Amino acid sequence: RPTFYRQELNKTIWEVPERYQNLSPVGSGAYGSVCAAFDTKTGHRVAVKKLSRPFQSIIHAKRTYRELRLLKHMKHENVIGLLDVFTPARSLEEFNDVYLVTHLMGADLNNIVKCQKLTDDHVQFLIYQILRGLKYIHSADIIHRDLKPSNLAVNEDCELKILDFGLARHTDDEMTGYVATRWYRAPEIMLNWMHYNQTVDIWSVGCIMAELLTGRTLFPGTDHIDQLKLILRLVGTPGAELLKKISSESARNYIQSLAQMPKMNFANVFIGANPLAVDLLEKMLVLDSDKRITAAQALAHAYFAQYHDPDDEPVADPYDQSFESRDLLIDEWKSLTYDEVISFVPPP
Ligand SMILES: N#CCC(=O)Nc1ccc(OC(F)(F)F)cc1
Ligand SMILES: [Cl-]
Ligand SMILES: [Cl-]
Ligand SMILES: [Cl-]
Ligand SMILES: [Cl-]
Ligand SMILES: [Cl-]
Ligand SMILES: [Mg+2]
Repeated sequence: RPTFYRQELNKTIWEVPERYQNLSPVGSGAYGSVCAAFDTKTGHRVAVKKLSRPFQSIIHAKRTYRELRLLKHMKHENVIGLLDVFTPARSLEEFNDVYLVTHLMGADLNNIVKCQKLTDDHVQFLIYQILRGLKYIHSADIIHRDLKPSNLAVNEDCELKILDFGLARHTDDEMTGYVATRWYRAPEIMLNWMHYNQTVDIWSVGCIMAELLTGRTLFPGTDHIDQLKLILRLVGTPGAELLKKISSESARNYIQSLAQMPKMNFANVFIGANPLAVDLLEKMLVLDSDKRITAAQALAHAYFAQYHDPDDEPVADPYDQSFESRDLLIDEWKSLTYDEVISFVPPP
Protein backbone atom coordinates (compact mmCIF):
# COMPACT_ATOMS: atom_id res chain seq x y z
CA ARG A 1 0.00 0.00 0.00
CA PRO A 2 1.36 3.42 -0.96
CA THR A 3 1.60 6.36 1.41
CA PHE A 4 -1.25 8.89 1.02
CA TYR A 5 -1.26 12.65 1.70
CA ARG A 6 -4.22 15.02 2.21
CA GLN A 7 -4.97 18.51 0.91
CA GLU A 8 -8.01 20.77 0.50
CA LEU A 9 -8.69 22.21 -2.97
CA ASN A 10 -11.83 24.22 -3.81
CA LYS A 11 -13.45 23.14 -0.52
CA THR A 12 -12.88 19.40 -1.19
CA ILE A 13 -10.46 17.09 0.62
CA TRP A 14 -8.19 15.10 -1.71
CA GLU A 15 -6.30 12.14 -0.23
CA VAL A 16 -4.06 10.54 -2.88
CA PRO A 17 -0.86 8.46 -3.17
CA GLU A 18 2.44 10.40 -3.10
CA ARG A 19 3.11 9.55 -6.75
CA TYR A 20 0.49 12.15 -7.80
CA GLN A 21 1.84 15.73 -7.55
CA ASN A 22 0.89 19.32 -8.43
CA LEU A 23 -2.88 18.75 -8.26
CA SER A 24 -4.87 21.56 -9.92
CA PRO A 25 -8.70 21.67 -10.23
CA VAL A 26 -10.06 21.60 -13.77
CA GLY A 27 -13.79 21.05 -13.30
CA SER A 28 -16.65 19.40 -11.48
CA GLY A 29 -19.92 17.88 -12.65
CA ALA A 30 -22.65 16.07 -10.75
CA TYR A 31 -20.70 12.78 -10.74
CA GLY A 32 -17.46 14.09 -9.22
CA SER A 33 -14.66 16.64 -9.16
CA VAL A 34 -11.54 16.50 -11.36
CA CYS A 35 -7.91 17.65 -10.88
CA ALA A 36 -5.01 17.62 -13.33
CA ALA A 37 -1.81 16.14 -11.88
CA PHE A 38 1.67 14.87 -12.73
CA ASP A 39 2.16 11.12 -12.21
CA THR A 40 5.78 10.58 -11.13
CA LYS A 41 5.65 6.80 -11.65
CA THR A 42 4.75 6.95 -15.37
CA GLY A 43 5.74 10.48 -16.38
CA HIS A 44 2.24 11.22 -17.73
CA ARG A 45 -0.01 14.20 -17.14
CA VAL A 46 -3.22 12.70 -15.74
CA ALA A 47 -6.79 13.50 -14.76
CA VAL A 48 -7.78 12.39 -11.23
CA LYS A 49 -11.55 12.17 -10.62
CA LYS A 50 -12.97 11.88 -7.09
CA LEU A 51 -16.45 10.37 -7.29
CA SER A 52 -19.19 12.33 -5.54
CA ARG A 53 -21.40 10.30 -3.18
CA PRO A 54 -20.69 6.98 -4.96
CA PHE A 55 -22.83 4.78 -2.67
CA GLN A 56 -25.66 7.14 -1.66
CA SER A 57 -28.41 4.91 -3.14
CA ILE A 58 -28.75 1.53 -4.83
CA ILE A 59 -28.98 3.32 -8.20
CA HIS A 60 -25.81 5.32 -7.51
CA ALA A 61 -23.94 2.32 -6.08
CA LYS A 62 -24.75 0.23 -9.17
CA ARG A 63 -23.68 3.14 -11.40
CA THR A 64 -20.30 3.34 -9.62
CA TYR A 65 -19.77 -0.40 -10.17
CA ARG A 66 -20.83 -0.10 -13.85
CA GLU A 67 -18.35 2.72 -14.55
CA LEU A 68 -15.42 0.90 -12.91
CA ARG A 69 -16.16 -2.39 -14.73
CA LEU A 70 -16.32 -0.59 -18.10
CA LEU A 71 -13.13 1.44 -17.63
CA LYS A 72 -11.20 -1.63 -16.44
CA HIS A 73 -12.16 -3.53 -19.61
CA MET A 74 -11.29 -0.98 -22.34
CA LYS A 75 -7.79 -1.63 -23.80
CA HIS A 76 -7.59 -0.03 -27.28
CA GLU A 77 -5.64 2.81 -28.94
CA ASN A 78 -8.79 4.80 -29.85
CA VAL A 79 -10.67 4.35 -26.51
CA ILE A 80 -10.01 5.91 -23.10
CA GLY A 81 -8.50 3.43 -20.64
CA LEU A 82 -7.83 3.25 -16.91
CA LEU A 83 -4.34 4.13 -15.65
CA ASP A 84 -5.13 3.65 -11.93
CA VAL A 85 -7.94 3.39 -9.36
CA PHE A 86 -7.45 3.84 -5.61
CA THR A 87 -9.11 4.39 -2.23
CA PRO A 88 -7.49 5.59 1.02
CA ALA A 89 -9.56 3.04 2.97
CA ARG A 90 -7.62 0.23 4.64
CA SER A 91 -10.61 -2.15 4.81
CA LEU A 92 -14.10 -2.66 3.43
CA GLU A 93 -15.59 -1.32 6.67
CA GLU A 94 -14.09 2.18 6.23
CA PHE A 95 -14.52 2.20 2.41
CA ASN A 96 -16.25 5.40 1.25
CA ASP A 97 -14.27 7.18 -1.51
CA VAL A 98 -13.29 6.11 -5.06
CA TYR A 99 -10.70 7.88 -7.26
CA LEU A 100 -10.21 7.19 -11.01
CA VAL A 101 -7.07 8.14 -12.99
CA THR A 102 -6.87 8.58 -16.80
CA HIS A 103 -4.65 10.31 -19.36
CA LEU A 104 -5.21 14.07 -19.29
CA MET A 105 -7.02 15.13 -22.46
CA GLY A 106 -6.55 18.46 -24.21
CA ALA A 107 -8.72 19.51 -27.13
CA ASP A 108 -11.94 17.82 -28.20
CA LEU A 109 -13.42 17.60 -31.69
CA ASN A 110 -15.58 20.67 -30.96
CA ASN A 111 -12.50 22.89 -30.91
CA ILE A 112 -11.23 21.35 -34.15
CA VAL A 113 -14.36 21.70 -36.30
CA LYS A 114 -15.01 25.36 -35.46
CA CYS A 115 -11.37 26.53 -35.39
CA GLN A 116 -9.67 24.61 -38.22
CA LYS A 117 -9.82 24.26 -41.99
CA LEU A 118 -10.15 20.49 -42.45
CA THR A 119 -9.06 18.75 -45.61
CA ASP A 120 -10.83 15.64 -46.85
CA ASP A 121 -7.72 13.76 -45.69
CA HIS A 122 -8.36 15.01 -42.15
CA VAL A 123 -11.99 13.83 -42.25
CA GLN A 124 -10.92 10.39 -43.53
CA PHE A 125 -8.42 9.94 -40.68
CA LEU A 126 -10.68 11.19 -37.88
CA ILE A 127 -13.73 9.13 -38.90
CA TYR A 128 -11.49 6.06 -39.50
CA GLN A 129 -10.30 6.22 -35.88
CA ILE A 130 -13.84 6.59 -34.49
CA LEU A 131 -14.94 3.48 -36.44
CA ARG A 132 -11.81 1.53 -35.39
CA GLY A 133 -12.60 2.20 -31.72
CA LEU A 134 -16.30 1.43 -32.28
CA LYS A 135 -15.56 -1.94 -33.91
CA TYR A 136 -13.70 -2.82 -30.69
CA ILE A 137 -16.44 -1.51 -28.36
CA HIS A 138 -19.27 -3.23 -30.28
CA SER A 139 -17.37 -6.54 -30.42
CA ALA A 140 -17.78 -6.68 -26.60
CA ASP A 141 -21.57 -6.08 -26.94
CA ILE A 142 -21.17 -2.59 -25.41
CA ILE A 143 -23.21 0.40 -26.68
CA HIS A 144 -21.61 3.83 -26.17
CA ARG A 145 -24.96 5.73 -26.32
CA ASP A 146 -23.53 9.28 -26.15
CA LEU A 147 -21.19 9.84 -29.12
CA LYS A 148 -20.82 13.59 -29.88
CA PRO A 149 -17.89 15.97 -30.58
CA SER A 150 -17.31 16.89 -26.89
CA ASN A 151 -16.77 13.18 -26.11
CA LEU A 152 -13.94 12.79 -28.67
CA ALA A 153 -10.43 13.88 -27.66
CA VAL A 154 -7.96 14.91 -30.40
CA ASN A 155 -4.27 15.90 -30.23
CA GLU A 156 -1.95 17.90 -32.48
CA ASP A 157 -1.14 14.83 -34.62
CA CYS A 158 -4.89 14.34 -35.37
CA GLU A 159 -5.00 11.23 -33.12
CA LEU A 160 -8.38 10.49 -31.52
CA LYS A 161 -9.81 8.73 -28.43
CA ILE A 162 -13.45 7.95 -27.55
CA LEU A 163 -14.45 8.88 -23.97
CA ASP A 164 -17.40 9.48 -21.59
CA PHE A 165 -19.42 6.31 -22.18
CA GLY A 166 -23.14 6.64 -21.50
CA LEU A 167 -23.80 5.25 -18.02
CA ALA A 168 -27.58 5.90 -18.35
CA ARG A 169 -27.08 9.23 -16.57
CA HIS A 170 -28.85 11.77 -18.82
CA THR A 171 -32.14 13.24 -17.54
CA ASP A 172 -35.20 14.63 -19.33
CA ASP A 173 -34.24 18.25 -18.67
CA GLU A 174 -30.74 17.68 -20.08
CA MET A 175 -32.38 16.67 -23.38
CA THR A 176 -34.89 19.56 -23.63
CA GLY A 177 -34.75 22.39 -26.17
CA TYR A 178 -31.91 23.74 -28.34
CA VAL A 179 -29.17 21.53 -26.89
CA ALA A 180 -26.19 19.67 -28.39
CA THR A 181 -26.88 16.84 -25.93
CA ARG A 182 -29.72 15.67 -28.28
CA TRP A 183 -28.52 16.69 -31.79
CA TYR A 184 -26.53 13.44 -32.32
CA ARG A 185 -29.18 10.94 -31.07
CA ALA A 186 -30.88 8.44 -33.41
CA PRO A 187 -34.58 9.12 -34.15
CA GLU A 188 -35.77 5.76 -32.82
CA ILE A 189 -34.38 6.47 -29.32
CA MET A 190 -35.05 10.23 -29.14
CA LEU A 191 -38.59 9.53 -27.93
CA ASN A 192 -37.88 5.97 -26.67
CA TRP A 193 -39.79 4.27 -29.50
CA MET A 194 -37.15 1.48 -29.58
CA HIS A 195 -34.76 -0.07 -27.08
CA TYR A 196 -31.11 0.94 -27.37
CA ASN A 197 -28.90 -1.19 -29.63
CA GLN A 198 -25.49 -0.71 -31.20
CA THR A 199 -26.85 0.73 -34.48
CA VAL A 200 -27.71 4.00 -32.65
CA ASP A 201 -23.94 4.70 -32.38
CA ILE A 202 -23.56 4.56 -36.19
CA TRP A 203 -26.28 7.24 -36.56
CA SER A 204 -24.16 9.44 -34.26
CA VAL A 205 -21.04 8.87 -36.38
CA GLY A 206 -22.98 9.99 -39.47
CA CYS A 207 -24.03 13.23 -37.73
CA ILE A 208 -20.41 13.87 -36.68
CA MET A 209 -18.99 13.16 -40.16
CA ALA A 210 -21.50 15.54 -41.80
CA GLU A 211 -20.50 18.33 -39.38
CA LEU A 212 -16.77 17.86 -40.14
CA LEU A 213 -17.51 18.15 -43.88
CA THR A 214 -19.72 21.29 -43.67
CA GLY A 215 -18.65 23.00 -40.43
CA ARG A 216 -22.32 23.07 -39.30
CA THR A 217 -24.58 20.93 -37.09
CA LEU A 218 -26.59 18.52 -39.26
CA PHE A 219 -29.82 18.39 -37.18
CA PRO A 220 -29.84 21.39 -34.74
CA GLY A 221 -33.43 21.00 -33.56
CA THR A 222 -35.05 23.45 -31.14
CA ASP A 223 -36.92 20.52 -29.45
CA HIS A 224 -37.57 16.80 -30.03
CA ILE A 225 -40.30 17.35 -32.65
CA ASP A 226 -38.47 20.08 -34.60
CA GLN A 227 -35.43 17.78 -34.72
CA LEU A 228 -37.51 14.82 -35.98
CA LYS A 229 -38.88 17.04 -38.77
CA LEU A 230 -35.33 18.03 -39.82
CA ILE A 231 -34.34 14.33 -39.87
CA LEU A 232 -37.34 13.16 -41.91
CA ARG A 233 -36.86 15.97 -44.46
CA LEU A 234 -33.36 14.65 -45.27
CA VAL A 235 -33.85 10.85 -45.09
CA GLY A 236 -37.57 10.62 -45.97
CA THR A 237 -40.62 9.45 -44.05
CA PRO A 238 -40.90 5.71 -43.29
CA GLY A 239 -41.76 3.45 -46.21
CA ALA A 240 -44.10 0.47 -46.15
CA GLU A 241 -41.30 -1.98 -45.32
CA LEU A 242 -40.13 -0.07 -42.24
CA LEU A 243 -43.65 0.85 -41.10
CA LYS A 244 -44.50 -2.86 -40.87
CA LYS A 245 -41.59 -3.25 -38.39
CA ILE A 246 -42.45 -0.30 -36.10
CA SER A 247 -44.09 -1.89 -33.05
CA SER A 248 -44.57 1.19 -30.83
CA GLU A 249 -48.17 2.41 -31.10
CA SER A 250 -47.11 5.91 -29.99
CA ALA A 251 -44.66 6.16 -32.89
CA ARG A 252 -47.10 4.90 -35.53
CA ASN A 253 -49.88 7.29 -34.49
CA TYR A 254 -47.72 10.40 -34.72
CA ILE A 255 -45.71 9.36 -37.82
CA GLN A 256 -48.86 8.77 -39.87
CA SER A 257 -49.99 12.34 -39.13
CA LEU A 258 -47.14 13.76 -41.27
CA ALA A 259 -47.23 14.30 -45.03
CA GLN A 260 -44.96 11.89 -46.87
CA MET A 261 -41.51 13.08 -48.01
CA PRO A 262 -38.89 11.42 -50.26
CA LYS A 263 -35.23 10.97 -49.35
CA MET A 264 -33.20 13.98 -50.56
CA ASN A 265 -30.23 13.90 -52.95
CA PHE A 266 -27.16 13.96 -50.65
CA ALA A 267 -24.89 15.27 -53.45
CA ASN A 268 -27.03 18.44 -53.47
CA VAL A 269 -26.87 18.70 -49.65
CA PHE A 270 -23.11 18.12 -49.19
CA ILE A 271 -21.98 20.27 -52.11
CA GLY A 272 -18.36 19.74 -53.13
CA ALA A 273 -17.73 16.71 -50.91
CA ASN A 274 -15.78 13.64 -52.01
CA PRO A 275 -18.31 11.33 -53.76
CA LEU A 276 -17.04 8.46 -51.58
CA ALA A 277 -17.82 10.48 -48.44
CA VAL A 278 -21.35 11.12 -49.74
CA ASP A 279 -21.80 7.39 -50.42
CA LEU A 280 -20.75 6.47 -46.87
CA LEU A 281 -23.08 9.09 -45.33
CA GLU A 282 -26.01 7.56 -47.24
CA LYS A 283 -25.18 4.17 -45.69
CA MET A 284 -25.00 5.51 -42.10
CA LEU A 285 -28.00 7.90 -42.09
CA VAL A 286 -30.67 5.29 -42.81
CA LEU A 287 -33.99 5.57 -40.99
CA ASP A 288 -34.42 1.75 -40.74
CA SER A 289 -31.76 0.83 -38.17
CA ASP A 290 -31.61 -2.81 -39.39
CA LYS A 291 -30.21 -1.49 -42.69
CA ARG A 292 -27.46 0.84 -41.41
CA ILE A 293 -23.84 -0.08 -42.16
CA THR A 294 -21.92 -1.59 -39.19
CA ALA A 295 -18.57 -0.37 -37.88
CA ALA A 296 -16.78 -3.48 -39.20
CA GLN A 297 -18.39 -3.08 -42.65
CA ALA A 298 -17.61 0.67 -42.77
CA LEU A 299 -13.87 0.17 -42.14
CA ALA A 300 -13.73 -1.68 -45.50
CA HIS A 301 -15.46 1.15 -47.40
CA ALA A 302 -13.35 2.69 -50.18
CA TYR A 303 -13.40 6.12 -48.48
CA PHE A 304 -10.82 4.71 -46.01
CA ALA A 305 -8.53 2.96 -48.54
CA GLN A 306 -5.58 5.10 -47.34
CA TYR A 307 -5.79 3.82 -43.75
CA HIS A 308 -7.67 0.47 -43.64
CA ASP A 309 -5.53 -2.43 -42.39
CA PRO A 310 -7.56 -5.54 -41.46
CA ASP A 311 -4.60 -6.96 -39.51
CA ASP A 312 -4.50 -3.83 -37.28
CA GLU A 313 -8.20 -3.41 -36.34
CA PRO A 314 -8.55 -5.55 -33.19
CA VAL A 315 -11.60 -6.89 -31.37
CA ALA A 316 -12.19 -6.95 -27.60
CA ASP A 317 -12.07 -9.68 -24.98
CA PRO A 318 -15.56 -10.89 -23.96
CA TYR A 319 -17.38 -8.63 -21.48
CA ASP A 320 -19.75 -10.18 -18.87
CA GLN A 321 -22.66 -7.77 -18.21
CA SER A 322 -24.86 -10.18 -16.27
CA PHE A 323 -24.68 -7.85 -13.25
CA GLU A 324 -27.06 -5.49 -15.09
CA SER A 325 -30.07 -7.77 -14.45
CA ARG A 326 -29.04 -8.51 -10.85
CA ASP A 327 -30.83 -7.08 -7.81
CA LEU A 328 -28.53 -6.32 -4.86
CA LEU A 329 -28.40 -4.17 -1.73
CA ILE A 330 -26.24 -1.04 -1.42
CA ASP A 331 -23.60 -2.78 0.68
CA GLU A 332 -23.41 -5.67 -1.81
CA TRP A 333 -22.74 -3.29 -4.73
CA LYS A 334 -20.19 -1.55 -2.51
CA SER A 335 -18.42 -4.82 -1.68
CA LEU A 336 -18.29 -5.75 -5.38
CA THR A 337 -16.78 -2.34 -6.17
CA TYR A 338 -14.17 -2.73 -3.40
CA ASP A 339 -13.08 -6.10 -4.86
CA GLU A 340 -12.56 -4.47 -8.27
CA VAL A 341 -10.49 -1.62 -6.78
CA ILE A 342 -8.09 -3.93 -4.98
CA SER A 343 -7.72 -6.38 -7.90
CA PHE A 344 -6.71 -3.67 -10.41
CA VAL A 345 -3.49 -4.39 -12.31
CA PRO A 346 -1.96 -1.37 -14.12
CA PRO A 347 -1.04 -1.46 -17.80
CA PRO A 348 2.62 -2.21 -18.83
N1 LIG B 1 -39.00 -2.59 -33.35
C1 LIG B 1 -38.59 -1.93 -34.21
C2 LIG B 1 -38.08 -1.10 -35.29
C3 LIG B 1 -38.48 0.37 -35.13
O1 LIG B 1 -39.39 0.67 -34.39
N2 LIG B 1 -37.73 1.29 -35.87
C4 LIG B 1 -37.91 2.72 -35.92
C5 LIG B 1 -38.80 3.44 -35.11
C6 LIG B 1 -38.88 4.84 -35.23
C7 LIG B 1 -38.06 5.46 -36.16
O2 LIG B 1 -38.05 6.85 -36.26
C8 LIG B 1 -39.08 7.41 -36.98
F1 LIG B 1 -40.22 7.29 -36.35
F2 LIG B 1 -39.20 6.87 -38.20
F3 LIG B 1 -38.82 8.70 -37.12
C9 LIG B 1 -37.19 4.75 -36.99
C10 LIG B 1 -37.11 3.38 -36.86
CL1 LIG C 1 2.85 6.64 -4.17
CL1 LIG D 1 -6.01 5.83 -22.68
CL1 LIG E 1 -12.41 5.86 1.81
CL1 LIG F 1 -20.87 18.04 -28.30
CL1 LIG G 1 -15.91 -9.84 -18.20
MG1 LIG H 1 -18.49 14.48 -21.99
